[PDB]
Amino acid sequence: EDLRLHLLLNTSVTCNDGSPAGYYLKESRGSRRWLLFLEGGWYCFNRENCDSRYDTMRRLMSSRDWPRTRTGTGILSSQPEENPYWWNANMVFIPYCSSDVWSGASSKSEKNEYAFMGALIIQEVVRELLGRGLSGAKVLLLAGSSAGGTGVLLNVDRVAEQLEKLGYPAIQVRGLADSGWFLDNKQYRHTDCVDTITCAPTEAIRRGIRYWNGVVPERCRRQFQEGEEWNCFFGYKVYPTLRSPVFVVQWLFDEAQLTVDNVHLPVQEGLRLYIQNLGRELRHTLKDVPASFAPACLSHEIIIRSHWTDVQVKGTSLPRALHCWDRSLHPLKGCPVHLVDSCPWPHCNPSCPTG
Ligand SMILES: OCc1cn(-c2ccc(Cl)c(C(F)(F)F)c2Cl)nn1
Ligand SMILES: *[C@@H]1O[C@H](CO)[C@@H](O)[C@H](O)[C@H]1NC(C)=O
Repeated sequence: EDLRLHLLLNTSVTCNDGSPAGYYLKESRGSRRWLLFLEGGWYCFNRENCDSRYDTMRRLMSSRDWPRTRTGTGILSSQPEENPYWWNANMVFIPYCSSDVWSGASSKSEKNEYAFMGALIIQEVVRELLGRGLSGAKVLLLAGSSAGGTGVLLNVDRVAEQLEKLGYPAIQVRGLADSGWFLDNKQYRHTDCVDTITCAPTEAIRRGIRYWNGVVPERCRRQFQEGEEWNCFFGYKVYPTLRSPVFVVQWLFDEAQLTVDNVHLPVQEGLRLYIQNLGRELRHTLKDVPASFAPACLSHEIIIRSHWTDVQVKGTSLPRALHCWDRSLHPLKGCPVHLVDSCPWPHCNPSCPTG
């Protein structure tokens, strides 16, 4: 459909297996708005777990089998009916093929079976798009879901710094992090981290950064310092260090959070209290995030789904909140930007995704 594949002209910037990374683009000739969306999909943090991902999730590690087009959906749709927010924007979908939460800066070599180049992929996509119209942009919104949402937090200020150093200080860089705001909390039941899905969130990231040669935003790196940069993968810790405006979308009971917490859904008191405390902790971390949308749902659904318009918090949808955010970056009467549910159990918001 609407978005056409371009493999990176710089073939040194590669997916895990050394195949070229790339991006899907649909231009909107009149528009000075650019949406660059980072795909998600977990990660892998050692040879054995990356080898397994290569066998059964190869599109997340290689471009060799990518289709020449993709259909833009949700926030990437060009139909105003599906995307009330930014339907006329230039649309870019950046496939996630680095398995590194978009943090890596390491090539495949004689010492490395895999390349982890997520941070360099973003930089190279931006560089190559400048010749295709991005040089004329007024706003570059770097968005992403799941691992791509965390990728927004890790990379939005680097994109801003890149554009400034390349001589484009007028492009306003902003971030939209969907489902990438995690807690480094205690698991409901202990597991010994061997697989990526149920590994505790803290140890997963500590192993990953070393394997990927992962990079984090400079101000956050200066706070936590050497050996402790894993802290910067956690939204509530990295967000206060960022300078670009960032809108945070996060379900209060995110399914990936529950997975790494070893929760698998009648609920008895201990698990009831665990889940309720998780939602309260998430809500607490968003108290001082002025642009946020945090519904009280158990979900893995993301902003590129076609029915993303349906969820509301306090009667405001996400496309409306994002429009209000745009207005705020020029409070607004009846145009809120901070929308965090206060009810304490999944689906206490009636507009939660049905499943
Ligand atoms: O597609 C699901 C998914 C989730 N994530 C992820 C990204 C960053 C972080 Cl810091 C974490 C966490 F919680 F473990 F720490 C996770 Cl689960 N990546 N992909
Ligand atoms: C290709 O990408 C690498 C890694 O980001 C970079 O060092 C190099 O300068 C790039 N080459 C060109 C011609 O842009």
